[PDB]
Order: sequence, then structure tokens, then C-alpha cells
Amino acid sequence: HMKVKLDYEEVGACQKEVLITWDKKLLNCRAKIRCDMEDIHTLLKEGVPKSRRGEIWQFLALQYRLRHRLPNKQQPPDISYKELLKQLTAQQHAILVDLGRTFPTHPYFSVQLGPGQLSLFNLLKAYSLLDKEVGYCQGISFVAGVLLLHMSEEQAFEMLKFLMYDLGFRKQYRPDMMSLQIQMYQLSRLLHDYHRDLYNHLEENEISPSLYAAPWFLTLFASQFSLGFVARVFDIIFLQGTEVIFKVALSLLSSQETLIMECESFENIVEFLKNTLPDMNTSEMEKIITQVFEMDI
Repeated sequence: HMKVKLDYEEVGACQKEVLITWDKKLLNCRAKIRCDMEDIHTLLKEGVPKSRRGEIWQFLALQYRLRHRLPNKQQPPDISYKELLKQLTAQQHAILVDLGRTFPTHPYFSVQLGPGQLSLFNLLKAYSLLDKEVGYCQGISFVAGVLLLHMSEEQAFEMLKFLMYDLGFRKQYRPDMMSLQIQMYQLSRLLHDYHRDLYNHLEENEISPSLYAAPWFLTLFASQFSLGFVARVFDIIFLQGTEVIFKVALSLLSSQETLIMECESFENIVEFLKNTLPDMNTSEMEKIITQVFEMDI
């Protein structure tokens, strides 16, 4: 279906040249070894075509998969996607009742219990079984959604596993919320060490990251921002890792940070960062994306 699938905004904004280069790389043999980082990094920087963005991500994954390897202990049990779906999931209710809410205005996922909602269910179902500890959490679907949107159901389950396990994302989604509390603090400390004034203004009005970033993290910005935007953030998620999140959050806060300031009450501030800050216009996104690219820590 791809066509209707990849039907969305853009941000990527590829120029033919870039489209060719990528085309070359992705075919210059596929099971090689660490093609030079700076190129894929720069390529990723100059632009990723939505038509191939599907392959690219998987590709990137491959590389990271050679340049790293998981310790067989934290490795995800060995079970076929197919044979993973042959069991019953404890999280039915919860999964179903969320199928409609994930990317609802999107063609693919619009139709009531249609093909889209269907696949998005299997993914969420299956993963619920495999990673039994995490099971199903409100959001992991946006992840699984965005993935489903750029590749076969089966392929998507593959990346999902990678993302969650390899690139270690399944962390935050664990039940004790212990890792989430720490990612939060880290974003807090991060603001402080770079955007003091902005940090102080938020610390004064007792605005803890948890009030405005949990969503960002848990849905990787999908639950609030443009898919096309979320699609870029994903390009670097497949490259750099469990942190592009911070870079984005950081970058984004200080992108329009010229504006919280004005607001004095949480009600005014909060309702701006959560309901206004995300309604950007390409021009402001084109930059924040790139700033995250060359944003260094």
C-alpha cells in the first residue's frame, strides 16, 4: 500500500542528488561492515527520501548491529513473529481500545478495525507477549505505528525489536517507571547546564519535566508533533540512539524559549509548552531538526 501509507507532511525535503546518492549506498552491497559513519551521518543530514526512508532505517540498524552487538542475556527471547502471534495476549482490551487513538486522522489507521489498525494490533500484540515485562504501554503503539508506516508488518516488528531492545528503548516503558524518572532528571540537569535562565524560570514556577516531557519521551514526539517531523527524529534515532530524544527536547525548548518567559502562571506557561510549542511551521521545524543534528554534548 506504501503510497497511502507514506502520505504525510515532509520536512525531509530531499533534493534529487541526495535521492541518488542514497540509492547508490543502499545498493552498494548491503551486508558489508561499518560503511563510514560521517557519510551516513552527513547523508542523513542532507536529507532522507520518504520513499526509501523505510530501507534506510533498517540499513542503519544493520550497521549499528555490526558496530555493537547485544550480550545474549538482555537479548530478546527466540520466537518467530508468526509463532509469537499464536498465543493469547493479556493486554487485549488495552491494545484494542488504543488502536483508534493512534494516528487516527491518518488514512491507513483511519478505517475502523481496518488493515492498518489490524497490523498495528498484531505488532503491539506480539511485542506484548515477547517482552512480557513491559507487555503493553500506552504509546509503544506510536512507535510501532511510525514503523508500520514505512515497511512491511513483519519488517516493522523487526525494527521494533531492535529499537526497543538493541537501542535499548524498552527501558522507559518498564512498570516501575524508574528509568523514566531518571531520563526526566537528566533533561532537568541538561537545561540547567546550558539554558540556565530557562531552567530557573521553570524551577521557580515548580514546572517539573514530568509535566511536559513524559509524553515526548514515551511517544517519541509522535503523540504531539507532525509525523513528518517524527519521521526525521526517527532518522537520527536509528543513527545516534537513546538520546536524540534529549537533543530534540533540549533544542525544541530553547527553540521557542524566547516565549515561555512571558508567561508567569503554570496555567499560562504549561498550556503553551504542551498545546502551542508543538504547532510549529516547517520553517521552525526545518531548523530544530538540523540543530539536533549538529547539537553537541
